[PDB]
Amino acid sequence: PCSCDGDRRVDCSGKGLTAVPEGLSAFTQALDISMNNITQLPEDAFKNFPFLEELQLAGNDLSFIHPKALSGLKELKVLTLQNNQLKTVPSEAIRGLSALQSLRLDANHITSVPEDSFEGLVQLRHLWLDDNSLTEVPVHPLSNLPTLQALTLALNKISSIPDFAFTNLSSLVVLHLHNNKIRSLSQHCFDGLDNLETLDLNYNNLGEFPQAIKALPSLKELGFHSNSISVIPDGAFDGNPLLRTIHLYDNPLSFVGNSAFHNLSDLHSLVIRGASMVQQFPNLTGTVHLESLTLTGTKISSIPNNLCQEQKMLRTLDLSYNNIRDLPSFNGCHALEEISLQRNQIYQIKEGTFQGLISLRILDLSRNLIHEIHSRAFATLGPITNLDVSFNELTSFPTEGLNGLNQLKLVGNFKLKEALAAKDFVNLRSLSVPYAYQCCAFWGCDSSQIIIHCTPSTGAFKPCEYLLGSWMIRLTVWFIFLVALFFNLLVILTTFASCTSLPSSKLFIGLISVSNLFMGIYTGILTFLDAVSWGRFAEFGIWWETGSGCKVAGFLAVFSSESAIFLLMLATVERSLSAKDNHLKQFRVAALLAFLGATVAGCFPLFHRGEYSASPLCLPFPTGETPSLGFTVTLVLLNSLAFLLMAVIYTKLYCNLSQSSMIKHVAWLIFTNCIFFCPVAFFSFAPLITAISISPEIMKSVTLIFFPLPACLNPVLYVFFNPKFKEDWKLLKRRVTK
Amino acid sequence: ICKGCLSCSKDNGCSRCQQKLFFFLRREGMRQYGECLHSCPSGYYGHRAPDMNRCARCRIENCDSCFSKDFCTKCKVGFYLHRGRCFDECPDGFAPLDETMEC
Amino acid sequence: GSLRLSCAASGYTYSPYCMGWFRQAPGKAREGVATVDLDGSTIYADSVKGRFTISQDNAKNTLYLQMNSLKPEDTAMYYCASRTRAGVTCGLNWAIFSYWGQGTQVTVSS
Repeated sequence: PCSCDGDRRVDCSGKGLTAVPEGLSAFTQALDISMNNITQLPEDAFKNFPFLEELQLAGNDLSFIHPKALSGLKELKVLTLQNNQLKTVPSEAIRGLSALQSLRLDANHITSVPEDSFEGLVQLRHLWLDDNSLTEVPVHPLSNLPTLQALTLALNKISSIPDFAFTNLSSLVVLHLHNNKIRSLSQHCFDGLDNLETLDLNYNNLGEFPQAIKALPSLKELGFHSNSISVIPDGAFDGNPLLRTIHLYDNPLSFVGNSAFHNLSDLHSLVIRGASMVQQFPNLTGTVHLESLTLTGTKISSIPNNLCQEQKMLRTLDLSYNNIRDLPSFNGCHALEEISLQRNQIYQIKEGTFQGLISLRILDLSRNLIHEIHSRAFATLGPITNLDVSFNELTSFPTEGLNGLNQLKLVGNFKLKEALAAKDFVNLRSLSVPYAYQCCAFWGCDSSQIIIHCTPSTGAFKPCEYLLGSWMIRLTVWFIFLVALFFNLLVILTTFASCTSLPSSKLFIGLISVSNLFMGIYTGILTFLDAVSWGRFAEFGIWWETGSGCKVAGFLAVFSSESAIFLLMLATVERSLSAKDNHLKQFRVAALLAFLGATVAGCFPLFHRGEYSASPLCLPFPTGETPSLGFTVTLVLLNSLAFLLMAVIYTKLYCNLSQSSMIKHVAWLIFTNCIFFCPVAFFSFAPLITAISISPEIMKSVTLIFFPLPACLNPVLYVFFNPKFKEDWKLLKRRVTK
Repeated sequence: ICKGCLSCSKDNGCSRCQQKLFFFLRREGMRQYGECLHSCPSGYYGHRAPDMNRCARCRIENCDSCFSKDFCTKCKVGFYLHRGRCFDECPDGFAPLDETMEC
Repeated sequence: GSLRLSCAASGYTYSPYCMGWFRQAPGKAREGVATVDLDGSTIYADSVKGRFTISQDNAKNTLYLQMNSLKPEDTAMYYCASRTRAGVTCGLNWAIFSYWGQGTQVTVSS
């Protein structure tokens, strides 16, 4: 079944025969028996092909090679035995192969390597021995053959490298030793490797820095990442000045010598992370071909003023997670395309810091203490796409030089109350601003080939043009405010001014009138604010919510509502007491206590942070999750509570059953107030539950409709459905006529 | 189809190459699928890891089989081989011979 | 029971260096049951002491191995291996020995 290519090359992989194929041409020069099921090669198995030149025995469960089996293969050059079950390197089986160039013995379960092994292999060039179970480096077999050029010993159980282990491999070029359990390296373990150009020590147990690598003058690639090493001392690479790449990541490092990375002329990258005991910039004299630089998580507070003028080919510069507070002048470097200064202590950006960086594309200044940026800091800076100054304390932001900026991030700068004109950022695609009102003028109706995405959204609780919204909601709010104000004033004047004796019920009615008047004053505040800023509210919300006016409006609203509810409960208690059968002074004291409680409830959100500024309505019931959950849940809890106690009380006298009249007035008051409180509580609770989805515009409209409505309604009922008021009005008219 | 792979899916072919085997990713037009082979193919060198053994491009130029990502074993016909380096002109101090195609 | 396993030198004497006896299970690796080095030094494996003994002699260059305490699991393909190139140290693996015999197969009885 062997597939013959006809070019003196034979393929026999995978057809499952357990012996050497027979009947093959005598002139063949390549033969493949991989994937087969050959376990042992009998004596003189390959004597039929004296012209063989490449042989592959991989995948076979082969675990024995006769000493004379591979004899007579003088012209063989490549021999692979990978994946097999050879328990030891075959010493007295490859002895006669005097013209072999490459030998694979990797992925076998090799435990021991006979000392006499590898004798006579005067033409070997590459050796594979990785993924084996060798406990120590075989010194004699390696010393046997001096012509080796590549060697790998990875994925093994070697723990220490003895002195002069590789003394005689003068021609070695590549040495792999990664994925091992090496933790101790002798001072002379790497002697004689004059031509070595690649050393791999990754994934080991090294804790102290290897002193041996000082004897590798031709080193070009060195890797020791994912080790235990912590200290890299000065003179680490002094003996190997041809280094190009060094891999040292995934290593817990504390201190790196100041002269560790000097005189490496062709080193092109440098990444150091976690070296927490470093406090000064490395001596980089002699290192001029650096393309990248990454010093992260250290205590460096300065950057050399000659870094830009030395590294001509610098392309990336990462200096985050340090204590850098003063920046040098970057004008020297032209190829620099990314700069990261994230999470540092920089407090100022001057116009000279970024002058002349003609190729800078990405700039990061997130999470620093910058409070002043020069107006022309980015003026002559070249074509930049990404800018990031998030989580600083910025008061103003420059405009010139940022027209071709695709991305901008300004979040976290709560003092940045200005507005960014969309004329400057004609090509911006993604924006982040501290306040949602700043992105209103930017995206317009989008949030004409704009596709501009702004991080803080304006979901009708941060209005762009009109605060109240549709015309009908503006008219009804205006009407509510007018009627509430006028009728509350009229009720107060009739009840209090024209009187000589104040019964408890009448005084309570007057107090509810006062609270409703305060609610109406809040509604008038809202109406005038909307009217003044009509179609331009995006220029007002930042000043409104983060100002004293919103605090005033929120306090007025909360105080009026709480006072009305508490006075409604006190009236329900007095009605019960009057129906039971002086205490008028006691009830006056109780009314003062209720007023004080309403005042303290209103004042409470002032010291707490993040409630009165949630919405331009200055209410503690905004859209979405309430930032101060506790305050809102308490307020609604104790409101529904007092509602249920007065409901229970009036149920009690209903069961129990002039003075008999006017009780229905208080009943209607409790009816209207409770049925108007339910929607506000329901739509404050709704955003907490993810099951119910409510459009924010409808929520805001209904809140604006029903929050102040009881203030509009109560004096209407007192003024039209109570003969008590008609008598008071007659008395007032009689007093006026006098 | 699937040969020597822990997981056999139609879309990705063999996946999660097992034990001593080397996972190789190959493409036919847009679609692609993987195989489990020991000998990494030409223009490809095998890297061994405890997780999974991978196969990667010989980033060395003008090479047909490479020992590692820096070292090359067989140089393309028409160019010279020396110290794992493939070039066209034999460096000074060495006497090249054309039959073996190496310095 | 007990049985005599004798392996002799076909040509030039094989006693000048280490000679041993190996056993191979059907289809897997040859494993070494015993070995003897010049000067009479002998090494046995884990399941060999007390039930297998080996001795050379250079009088007529021949190895011999008394086997006893017969167990069912200890039935395999037995070979005698030799090495006369000197050097190195004696061992228990197959790779070291330069010469191999055709071996004898014995089945456990009682």
